[PDB]
Amino acid sequence: DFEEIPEEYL
Amino acid sequence: IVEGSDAEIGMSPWQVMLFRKSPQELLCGASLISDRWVLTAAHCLLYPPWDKNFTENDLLVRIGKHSRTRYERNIEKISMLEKIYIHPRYNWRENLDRDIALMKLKKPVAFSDYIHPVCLPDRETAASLLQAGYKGRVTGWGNLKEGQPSVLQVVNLPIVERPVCKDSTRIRITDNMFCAGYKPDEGKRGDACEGDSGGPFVMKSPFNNRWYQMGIVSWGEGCDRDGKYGFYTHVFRLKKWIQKVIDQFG
Amino acid sequence: ADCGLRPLFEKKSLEDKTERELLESYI
Ligand SMILES: N=C(N)c1ccc(CNC(=O)[C@@H]2CCCN2C(=O)CNC2CCCCCCC2)cc1
Ligand code: NA
Ligand code: NA
Repeated sequence: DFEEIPEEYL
Repeated sequence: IVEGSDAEIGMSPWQVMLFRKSPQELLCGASLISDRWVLTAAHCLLYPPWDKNFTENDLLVRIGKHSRTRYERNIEKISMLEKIYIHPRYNWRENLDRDIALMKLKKPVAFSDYIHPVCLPDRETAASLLQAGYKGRVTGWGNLKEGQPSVLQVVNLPIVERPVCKDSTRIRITDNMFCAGYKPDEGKRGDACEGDSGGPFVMKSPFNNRWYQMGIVSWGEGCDRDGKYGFYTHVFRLKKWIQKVIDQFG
Repeated sequence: ADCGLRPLFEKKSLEDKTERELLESYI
């Protein structure tokens, strides 16, 4: 369901 | 939230999303009370019956959000936990008494049109506004029905007289709790549901037009059932513990 | 200090669509 959070936040 | 409405943009700038890293998923509601401190329900981090006990590293904070699933580029800020503080006498074994917790952020978040802390009440604000029939507002990205919303939902609900609260349930209710909701006699309806947990029950002071967090979304039996009501942690009652933790861990 | 005042509402003196409902309940 959830869009990709930036991996910078891990 | 059931029988609620989409939030306006900038409506709940203190609304916070508890998000799981892996699998990436909404965990709970929560709220911004300072540029480094978020307020939530203890059961969001610790509920042994459901093998629930999160560590700081397992989680992320998402402030300034409106869309549930989207990564709101240039709007939301996503933060990390430096330490979790749970109320020492949170009662998860019986009735979720003192369902309250603090989360301290790694670095401060920056305030914006979409990001701003809510106030915590003074004894006098609470005495003034925590009255049967006065209404508060609950917000969250939880279940629409006892399904998933696209954006933040909002409902206004009247606070309910303690006897009624107690008479609605077999659970031992406490002074660290209040219930809210319409009666089945009142016509309108609406409630918090699964996923709204840790979200804020807020009221606007008619004395200084500021917004005050009076409750935390804690439990209920089903969602929006006739003659059932939402129960919320009484934030003022545990306020001494809140300032202690904050006073003790800067 | 600045708590509870929303940049997009109170700070600009705009009212959201249902906040009057709370007010009118503070009977
Ligand atoms: N206002 C509502 N309708 C509402 C309903 C549910 C929730 C979410 N919270 C929950 O689901 C909580 C967390 C752990 C077990 N919960 C329950 O709601 C479990 N059911 C009962 C309720 C009474 C107190 C605790 C003892 C066990 C039996 C939040 C809000
Ligand atoms: Na009862
Ligand atoms: Na109900």
